[PDB]
Amino acid sequence: ALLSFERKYRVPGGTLVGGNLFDFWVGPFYVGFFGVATFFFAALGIILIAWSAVLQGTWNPQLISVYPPALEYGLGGAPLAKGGLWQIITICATGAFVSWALREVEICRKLGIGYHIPFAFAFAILAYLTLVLFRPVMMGAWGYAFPYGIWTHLDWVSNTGYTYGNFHYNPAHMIAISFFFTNALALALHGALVLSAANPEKGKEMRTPDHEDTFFRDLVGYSIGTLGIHRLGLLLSLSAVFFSALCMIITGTIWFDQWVDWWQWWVKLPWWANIPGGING
Amino acid sequence: DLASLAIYSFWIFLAGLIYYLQTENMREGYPLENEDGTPAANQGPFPLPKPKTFILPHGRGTLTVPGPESEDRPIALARTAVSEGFPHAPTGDPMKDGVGPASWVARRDLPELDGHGHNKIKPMKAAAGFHVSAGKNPIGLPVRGCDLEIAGKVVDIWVDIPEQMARFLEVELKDGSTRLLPMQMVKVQSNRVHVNALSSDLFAGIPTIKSPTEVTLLEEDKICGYVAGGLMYAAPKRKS
Amino acid sequence: AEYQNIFSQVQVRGPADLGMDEDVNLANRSGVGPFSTLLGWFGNAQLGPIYLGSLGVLSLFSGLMWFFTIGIWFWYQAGWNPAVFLRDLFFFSLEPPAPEYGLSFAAPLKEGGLWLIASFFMFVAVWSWWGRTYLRAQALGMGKHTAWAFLSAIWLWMVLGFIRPILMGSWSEAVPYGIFSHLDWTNNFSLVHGNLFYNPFHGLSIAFLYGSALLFAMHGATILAVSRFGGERELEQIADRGTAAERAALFWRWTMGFNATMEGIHRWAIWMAVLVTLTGGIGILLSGTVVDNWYVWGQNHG
Ligand code: BCL
Ligand code: BCL
Ligand code: BCL
Ligand code: BCL
Ligand SMILES: CC[C@H]1c2cc3[nH]c4c(c3C)C(=O)[C@H](C(=O)OC)c4c3nc(cc4[nH]c(cc(n2)[C@@H]1C)c(C(C)=O)c4C)[C@@H](C)[C@@H]3CCC(=O)OC/C=C(\C)CCC[C@H](C)CCC[C@H](C)CCCC(C)C
Ligand SMILES: CC[C@H]1c2cc3[nH]c4c(c3C)C(=O)[C@H](C(=O)OC)c4c3nc(cc4[nH]c(cc(n2)[C@@H]1C)c(C(C)=O)c4C)[C@@H](C)[C@@H]3CCC(=O)OC/C=C(\C)CCC[C@H](C)CCC[C@H](C)CCCC(C)C
Ligand SMILES: COC(C)(C)C/C=C/C(C)=C/C=C/C(C)=C/C=C/C(C)=C\C=C\C=C(C)\C=C\C=C(/C)CC/C=C(\C)CCC=C(C)C
Ligand SMILES: [Fe+3]
Repeated sequence: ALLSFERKYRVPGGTLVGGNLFDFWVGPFYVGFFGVATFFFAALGIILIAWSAVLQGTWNPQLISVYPPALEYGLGGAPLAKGGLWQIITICATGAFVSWALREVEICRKLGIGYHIPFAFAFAILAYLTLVLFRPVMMGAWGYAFPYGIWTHLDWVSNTGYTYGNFHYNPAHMIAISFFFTNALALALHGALVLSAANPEKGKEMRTPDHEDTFFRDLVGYSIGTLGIHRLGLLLSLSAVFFSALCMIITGTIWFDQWVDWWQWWVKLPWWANIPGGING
Repeated sequence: DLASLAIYSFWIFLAGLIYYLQTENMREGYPLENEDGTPAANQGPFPLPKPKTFILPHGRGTLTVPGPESEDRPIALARTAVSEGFPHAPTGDPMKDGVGPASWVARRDLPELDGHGHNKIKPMKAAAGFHVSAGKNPIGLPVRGCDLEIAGKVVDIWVDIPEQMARFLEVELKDGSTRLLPMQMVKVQSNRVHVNALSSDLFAGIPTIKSPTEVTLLEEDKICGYVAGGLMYAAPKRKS
Repeated sequence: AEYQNIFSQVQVRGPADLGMDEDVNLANRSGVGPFSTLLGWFGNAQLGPIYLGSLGVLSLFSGLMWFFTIGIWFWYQAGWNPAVFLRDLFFFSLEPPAPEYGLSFAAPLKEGGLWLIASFFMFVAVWSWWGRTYLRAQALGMGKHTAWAFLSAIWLWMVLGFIRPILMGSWSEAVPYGIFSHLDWTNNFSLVHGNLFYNPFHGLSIAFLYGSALLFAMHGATILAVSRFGGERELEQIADRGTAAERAALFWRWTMGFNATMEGIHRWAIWMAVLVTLTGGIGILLSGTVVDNWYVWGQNHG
């Protein structure tokens, strides 16, 4: 159950709550107060979904789905069978998500490392809270949130999107996609670079970071560097999710008309606003 | 039909890919062991991968993983329970003994060479051409500890020549001796360099290096390990 | 507060680095460029030198020709009137030939002929550039990982404006050259095949697009967290494991009871990413050629 070099790291301490009450492991898993906290929220949350399953009349992952309250209930609670379950489950989900983060913080203090990991995660939890909490609360209705269902949730994207025409025009959506694409380009390269150095042509000796910098300089003229690319990767990702939450928080709140229309400000600018020719007039 | 074929092929493929990726990630740390260090009964579904051999450059030899795993150093720890799963306590000074957040690994006692076979890290005074180009220059500034006490002075910046990056700060202690501090564990301020992980009385405790113009992999590990553990172990003295 | 290592506290500079030589023909490298102190806060500050060489020049020229061809056309549409050009910049577009001309180069300039030229130039620009990344590796004696991974991205690109178009019977199927213009093609392509959310490969693609953001977020943060033990020095941590590699592993072992090695994570990384375009290429290749409506196909699967 232990990696050859692990015992020296399993010292007591680092916990945020409850001293050494839960300071111990289960196989490879570290526990702690938050280990228990999540098990709870998750166990309970699964149960609620199973229950929501019987009411629907199906035990098929492909069809099960827990819909939120209808726009009629606004922001108040709703009956279990009519949006209440989704509400309770959402609390349990949020509960499981915050706990997992906080649990990592403890794992961090025991190993004496940075907190970059749980911090990056908090960015995802934020995207989720934007969709099920902040946006809905600002639009006065849990009904605008998305449903917990494999396909039913893809339906929500399709509709929510097309409600504003081709979502492709949401400017923040564009920036967001850009970062996502870039991130993958970056990950591709980073992974391929380290591997081509650690695994050089047959028989040759292991290359060095010098060869790595050389390679990219030769190729594109610049090399971000071994520390830079890791700063870059963290940044591209978090930026991508940040802009995702932003393209959505503004949609349905400060802008509810067709997104494609929004671009008229640019074209309507006085200077060229009436000039003949082009694609506009 | 095609699509339906294309898709099953993919799933089968993707499973072998995972399999492969999993065993590749088992070249270090395996096989597993019990808390007493004997081979653990269950090792999981995935088997060990066949050995591979790296040809370290500069005549440095070879490396073959997976291979015999050994801490090659003593571990001052004692069990705190009659069963598996519990913390193992430090039977001495965790900082001094190198356990927990202050652990270090027994890496080669040589320095990392750059592409040409030269030392990768050198004090800046020996780095011809190197100079501080941006930001505040730490050389000359006093060093404060988590207890708001001055512990020494920065007398140089050790730099990474090929990556051209500041890596360690050389600090002079009360007895005119120096120690190395991780660039990552310090806060360079207007008129001082603040070190949170350690209290003034712990600086002399930082491991020292044999030669004054180079650090070996082993030495960096003990140095960084020691400093990082101060976060947990210095805490009593750390204030603010 | 403690230092995070996102930006450097102190920049240190030395003589410009000309770089390893191996079999590289030094005759083709340029001179070192300046030093961005700006870039220096994030990563390296040195610029250049860049290696040009035969194939490099072919690409660069070929590539500007593509970019120029398109831009000329835009100026047509802009009526040479600059203000117009600037105004309707996201709107202009060079569409491929009409269905009529099918797969022929016959079509006139103002009817896909010009599109045809541009594509040809872009086709050269890319493939030559691919060979360039393969060659630059060989000179330094490194593996050809970058070349293969790049092929993955090429696969999708190839399927989009070449392969599918042929299999379909016309250049008409290809993607136009325009900002807003190519967005539409995408939205449309979906509608016509029964909403891509039903295409299994499209959904698989997305799984990896997200996983890339997931893994790189994880990996980057991990490395920064253990950089106080000099973890960004990955290659050396491979040849001689240190605490940086052990704590890094144990963090995830204790979090998800599963973990990787300093070299292994890059295999995870390169595959996660590469699979995005690999699966998307297939998904798109089977649309309009084998499967006509993903909703329907989803209903039977036959
Ligand atoms: C995959 C499905 C669709 C598709 C769907 C989308 C969607 C959806 C979006 C884009 C967007 C973009 N797409 Mg696309 N796109 C496709 C295929 C292409 C083809 C080629 C296939 O072979 C290319 C080059 C592009 C290129 C582009 C970029 C112009 C732009 C994204 C930036 C980015 O992340 O770059 C990664 C690349 C780099 C970092 C390096 C190269 C630099 C690029 C070329 C810079 C473009 C700058 C832009 C024109 C400048 C705006 C600034 C002005 C001052 C206003 N697409 C296919 C057909 N594309 C986004 C956008 O903002 O559109 C308007 C967007 O939302
Ligand atoms: C037809 C529909 C519209 C459209 C409508 C929408 C809509 C509507 C939305 C998006 C959103 C997004 N769209 Mg879109 N989009 C379209 C076309 C595109 C195209 C393209 C090439 O055409 C692209 C690249 C994108 C890209 C994107 C992403 C930038 C963004 C989603 C990522 C995200 O938010 O992650 C964020 C990550 C999360 C939310 C995940 C959170 C995970 C949590 C914290 C943890 C869960 C743990 C789990 C339960 C644990 C399981 C444990 C088990 C042990 C395994 N869209 C079309 C035009 N798009 C979304 C967005 O911006 O959201 C904020 C959004 O709402
Ligand atoms: C971001 C904008 C939209 C959205 C748009 C899309 C689109 C578009 C697609 C998906 C797809 C998926 N989405 Mg989604 N999705 C959203 C929000 C969520 C949330 C959440 C807690 O908010 C979750 C858990 C999911 C989960 C999922 C997966 C089931 C599936 C993608 C695989 C993947 O690689 O993911 C990235 C994560 C990893 C690689 C890590 C591994 C995580 C595993 C896969 C999680 C499985 C969760 C399981 C099904 C739910 C378990 C709950 C039980 C109680 C334990 N989505 C928001 C609202 N999603 C794809 C699909 O195939 O759909 C049918 C797809 O095409
Ligand atoms: C309304 C329209 C449809 C839709 C229609 C499509 C269509 C159509 C396609 C995708 C594709 C993709 N979609 Mg979609 N998609 C929708 C909604 C979504 C949602 C969402 C949350 O709603 C998500 C996450 C996605 C996600 C995705 C991606 C997984 C995938 C593209 C990967 C990529 O990196 O391409 C970008 C990568 C490339 C284009 C690679 C090639 C690049 C070449 C080699 C480089 C050229 C460089 C140029 C010459 C630059 C020179 C250098 C200069 C300096 C600039 N879609 C909606 C429902 N989607 C693509 C796919 O693969 O589908 C299966 C695709 O064709
Ligand atoms: C914000 C930047 C990016 C990012 C980062 C990120 N994700 C992370 C981390 C980080 C840094 C972790 O440390 C953590 C981890 O440990 O990963 C291995 C994690 C993680 N990212 C995950 C998923 C995930 N991340 C995503 C995205 C992203 N993660 C971004 C791209 C997505 C997408 C794109 O959709 C998903 C699905 C988890 C696998 C894992 C965190 C695991 C966790 O929190 O576990 C404990 C909780 C449970 C077991 C909870 C069940 C809770 C509910 C009560 C039941 C189900 C309710 C739910 C609403 C149902 C949804 C059904 C769907 C069909 C809609
Ligand atoms: C897993 C697949 C992912 C991926 C991978 C990937 N991309 C790659 C690689 C890989 C592995 C490379 O090795 C290659 C590379 O070289 O990377 C640095 C590349 C690359 N991916 C690129 C783009 C790219 N990748 C994308 C996506 C992706 N790439 C996926 C996410 C996208 C999207 C999302 O649309 C784009 C635009 C290219 C930048 C680059 C290959 C460059 C190329 O083929 O160039 C030919 C040269 C030209 C067209 C030159 C002219 C360019 C402009 C038209 C004019 C302005 C610039 C010019 C330099 C000015 C000159 C001025 C003069 C005065 C000198
Ligand atoms: C100030 O103005 C100047 C003069 C400097 C120039 C201005 C130029 C401008 C402003 C250019 C703007 C261009 C833009 C925005 C271009 C955008 C392109 C986009 C968004 C997408 C492209 C999608 C294209 C892909 C899918 C294309 C794939 C093409 C192929 C796979 C190759 C096709 C091959 C063909 C037709 C065969 C060629 C022939 C033979 C015999 C093999
Ligand atoms: Fe890395």
